[PDB]
Amino acid sequence: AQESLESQEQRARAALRERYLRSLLAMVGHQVSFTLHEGVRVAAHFGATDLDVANFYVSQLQTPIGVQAEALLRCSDIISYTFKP
Amino acid sequence: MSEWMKKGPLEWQDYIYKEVRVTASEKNEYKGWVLTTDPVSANIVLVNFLEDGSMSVTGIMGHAVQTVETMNEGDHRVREKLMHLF
Repeated sequence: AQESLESQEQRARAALRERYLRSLLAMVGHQVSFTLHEGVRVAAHFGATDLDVANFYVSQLQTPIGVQAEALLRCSDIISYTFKP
Repeated sequence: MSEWMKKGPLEWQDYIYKEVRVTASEKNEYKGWVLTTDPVSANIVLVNFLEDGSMSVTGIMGHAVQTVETMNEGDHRVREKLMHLF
């Protein structure tokens, strides 16, 4: 029998999401390089995001005047992020 | 809203383990293997096996995604490497 597409979609949503959370959890404590809007790059250690993925919580944020202990980066300012496991 | 953010979860799911080229805001370009797409933000996660033998993981923010184009379907070997990840 054909399963409702709503059910199929929601199950695929759960699998995609679980994989995404796993990818973020593997990034905890690594240095990541953020590509920002306005052509800028910044580096920081990753701590967490919120579940809406609206903010990244980071530590050891590099700046021209020196390393900052903690910061919050808005995901709306970010284009991409990369790190090396 | 953007084309990429409107895609069904079942469509996002078919990109997994395929090699893809992503064009994003401000002329940023990426190529890599799809690990997943976050259904909340539409962030796409790519794995790269780099020239020096190391491995990177890259997320491109869903709001910044412009186009996504499949380049390679993959094979059993790469699929197993990617499955063993995390």
